[PDB]
Amino acid sequence: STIEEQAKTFLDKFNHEAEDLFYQSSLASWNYNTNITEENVQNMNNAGDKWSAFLKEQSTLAQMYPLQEIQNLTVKLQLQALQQNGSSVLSEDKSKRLNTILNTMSTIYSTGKVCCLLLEPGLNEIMANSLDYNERLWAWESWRSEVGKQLRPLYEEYVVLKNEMARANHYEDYGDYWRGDYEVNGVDGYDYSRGQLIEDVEHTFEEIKPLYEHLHAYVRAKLMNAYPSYISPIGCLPAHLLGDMWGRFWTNLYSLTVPFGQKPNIDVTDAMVDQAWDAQRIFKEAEKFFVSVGLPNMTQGFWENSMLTDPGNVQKAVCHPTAWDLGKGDFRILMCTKVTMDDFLTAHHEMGHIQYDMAYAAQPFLLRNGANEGFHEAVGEIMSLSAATPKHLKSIGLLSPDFQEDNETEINFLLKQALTIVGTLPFTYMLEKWRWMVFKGEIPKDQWMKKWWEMKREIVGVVEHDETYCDPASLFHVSNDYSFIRYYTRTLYQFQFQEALCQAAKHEGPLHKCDISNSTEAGQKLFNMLRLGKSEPWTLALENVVGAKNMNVRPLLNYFEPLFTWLKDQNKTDWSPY
Amino acid sequence: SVLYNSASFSTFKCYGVSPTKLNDLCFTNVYADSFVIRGDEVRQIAPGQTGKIADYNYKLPDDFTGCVIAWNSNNLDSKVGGNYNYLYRLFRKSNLKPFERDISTEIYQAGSTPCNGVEGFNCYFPLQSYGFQPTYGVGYQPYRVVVLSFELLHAPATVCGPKKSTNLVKNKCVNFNFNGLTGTGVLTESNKKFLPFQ
Amino acid sequence: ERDISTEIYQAGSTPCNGVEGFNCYFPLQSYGFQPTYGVGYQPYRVVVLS
Repeated sequence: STIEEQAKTFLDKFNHEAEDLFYQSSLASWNYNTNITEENVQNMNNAGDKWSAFLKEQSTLAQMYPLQEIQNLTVKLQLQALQQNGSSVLSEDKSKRLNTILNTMSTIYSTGKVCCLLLEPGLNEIMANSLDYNERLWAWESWRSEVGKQLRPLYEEYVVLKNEMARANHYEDYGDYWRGDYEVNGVDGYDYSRGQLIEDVEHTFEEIKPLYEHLHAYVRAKLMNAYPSYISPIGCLPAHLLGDMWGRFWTNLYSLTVPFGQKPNIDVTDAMVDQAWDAQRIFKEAEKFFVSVGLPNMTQGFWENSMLTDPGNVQKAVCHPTAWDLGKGDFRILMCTKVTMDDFLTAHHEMGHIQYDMAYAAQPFLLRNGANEGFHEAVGEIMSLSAATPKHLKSIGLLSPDFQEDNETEINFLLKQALTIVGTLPFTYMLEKWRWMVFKGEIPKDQWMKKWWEMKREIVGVVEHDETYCDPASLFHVSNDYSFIRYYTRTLYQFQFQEALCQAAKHEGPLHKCDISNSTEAGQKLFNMLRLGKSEPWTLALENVVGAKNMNVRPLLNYFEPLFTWLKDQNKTDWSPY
Repeated sequence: SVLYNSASFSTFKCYGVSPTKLNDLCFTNVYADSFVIRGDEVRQIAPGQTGKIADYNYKLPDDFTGCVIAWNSNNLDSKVGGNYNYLYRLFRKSNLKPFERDISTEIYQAGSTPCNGVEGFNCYFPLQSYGFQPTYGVGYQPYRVVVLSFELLHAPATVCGPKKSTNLVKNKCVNFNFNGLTGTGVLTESNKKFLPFQ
Repeated sequence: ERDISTEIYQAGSTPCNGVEGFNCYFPLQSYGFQPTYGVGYQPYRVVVLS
C-alpha cells in the first residue's frame, strides 16, 4: 500500500492514546512530586510499565517496515526513533544486570554514607566551605579512597557490556550508539558528520585556551598568599582548589578576590521589602517582560494549576529545579518559589523555556522536544542572560534613578562568572574527552586515572597517580548516564544566539549591555525559527538566525572586550609541593 | 434576537446570511445539526477550510445556508480521569456526499494485507475516544458547534420571524397595517356583528 | 452624492469603541491586484461622462 498512510495512522493513534497514557503518567509523577504518596508509587509504576509496554510491543510491531523506503525526509525524521530496535535486542541475562548496574550504583550514590555524614546538606557545604589544609584534606582524601575503589567490577564490565552491544547493533562504540544523531543524512546539503567531535572542540578550545590561558594566569597568580610555599606563579595549581568538589562550575567566586570591592553590587531585597514583591508578582511582570520581547500573555490555568507558592511542610514534596513539559496544553513549573536574587534569575530561566514549550506545542508529539539534546537548558540559560542586564533593571522598577554605576560592576560580574557555571570549560573538556576515550575503548583497562591527572597537568594544571582508580561515575549526571557535551554545546550556542539577538536589536560594540526589548522583528523572526522546532537542520536555521552553519569565533570576544583588556594588565605539573 | 444578543453563544459566527436581517425573511424548514468539538475544531469548523474532521467526521458541499454556534462547555462536562463518553472517527478511507448522517461501525484496512477477518496489521480502527479533563488546553476545550441549516423549499415558508405590533388609536385617521389591510382612514368602534371566522 | 470618510464601522452588537472585538470589522479593504486574481477579479477601468 503506502508507508506514510498507516505510518501516520499508527503515530496518530500514538498521539491520541499518548496524551492519555503519557499525559496522565507525567501527571501521576505530577501528583507525586506535588504529593509524594504510595498509591502514586504503584499507579506510576503501572503507567510507566504501560508506556514502556507500548515501546517494547509496538516497537516489535513497527519493524516489519524497512528503513530506507521513504521519500518525504520528514518521515525519516520521525522514523529514526520509530523504526529503532531499542535495548531488548540482546540476551535476557544482562537485562537484570543492566538493572543491577543502574540500581546498585544508584543506591551507592544515594547510600554512600561516610562513617554519619549526610550526603548533600553536610558534605557539599563543608567541602565548599571548610577553609583548611588538614581537615578538608580528611573529607577529600577519605572521599577519594572510599569511593574510587569498589566500582571496579561494576564499571569494568560496564564499559565492555555497552561496547559489546554497540558493536552487536551495527555501531562503532558506545558513543556511536549516541553520535548517530549528528549525521544529517536525509536532505542533502545541510549534512553533518558524527565520526569525531575532535573538530571544533580542540579548535574552539585552541581559541579559548588563549582567553582561558589569560584567565588561568590571573587565577593562578591570585592564590599566592594563602599557601606561601605550596603555590607559585611559574608552577601551577594544587589538587583541591576548584571551588567545588569536582569543580564543574564557573560563575561564582568573586568573593575570594577583591580587585574592585568599592562599588556596591546589585541588591533587590531592599526593593523586595519596599515595592509589593509577592511571589505572585514579578512572574507577571516577567510576562510583560516577554511582552516587551514580543510574547503573548500567559494562560489563565497557569495561575491555578501550576504551583507558584510555598507548599510547606504540610504538603510533602520536593522542589528540584527542573521544569516540566507536561504537554497537552499544560506546561508546568513545580517550584518552592521564593523571592531572591538568584531566584529572580531562576524564574526567568524557567519561564523562557516554558514559553518555548508553548511555542512548539503546535508540533506532533514525537517532535515535542528541544532543538537538540543541548538546546533544552540552553533556552533557559539564554533567557536568563537576556533578562540579567543591569541597565535594563534601571529601565524597570527594581532600581532607582540615583543608582550610579561604573564599569567595574561587570568586573566582578565576570569574576563571579568564574566558579558556578561556565568560565573553565576546560574541566568539561578534560572529563568529557577522557569519558569518550574510556567508554569507546581506545584506552586499556588500567589507564583511567593517571589521565585523571595529566590532562589537568596539560590543560588546567591540577596535580597530586597510578593505574586503577575510577572516579568519573560518582555524579548525579553520570550515575544516570548524562553526557556533558550538552554543556559545551550550550556554552557555544548561548553566545552565538546572544550575538545574533543583540546585533538584531541595534545594539553594537561589547555585548555585555544589550537590551532585547520592544523588538517585534526580533520576535517575528524568532517565531519563524521556534515554530519549526526540529523540522529544519540546525545548520540552516543557525544561518537564518546567526548567519553560518558553524559556530563563530569573534562573538566570544565580542561579549568579552572589557574582560579581555582587563586580563591583559593583570596576567603579568613540572613543579611540585608534593 | 436572543441568540444574537445572548452574550453566551460566544462563537456565533454566521458569516454570510445576515442574522441582522434574518428577522423578516421566512424559511420553510430549519435544521438542528449539533455535535461536539474541541478548541482545535474551531478553526476546523470553517466551511471552505478543510481537514481531518471536515473530510472524515462531518460533511459539507462547500456552501449552505445555516450558521455555526459553539460555546465553552468545559465546565458543563469535564470529569477528573477523562470524559470517555464521547468519541470520534479518526481516519476514513475517503470522503462522502455532502451532509449525510453516518454511524458506520467497521474495521479500517490500513495497508497491504487484506482485513478479510483480521484486525491486526494493516487493519486498525478509525474509532477513537476522548479523555476530557478539567486542565485541558484551549485548543482542546469542548465548545459544541451547532449548525442552523435554513432550506427554503418551493412551498411557502411556514416558520417566520416575529411580528412587531404596536397599539391602535381611533377617532383620528391614521395609516394602518391590519395584516395586509393598508388603507388610510379613521377607525372607530362599530356595532355590526361578524361571524366567528370572517 | 459622495462619501469620503474612513470611519470605523460598527459590525455588530458589542460596540467597537474604536478597537476590534466581537463583531467589529474595518470596511476599508484593499484590492491588491495580484496575478492570481481571476478574470472576475481582474481590474477594469471605467469612465462616466454625465
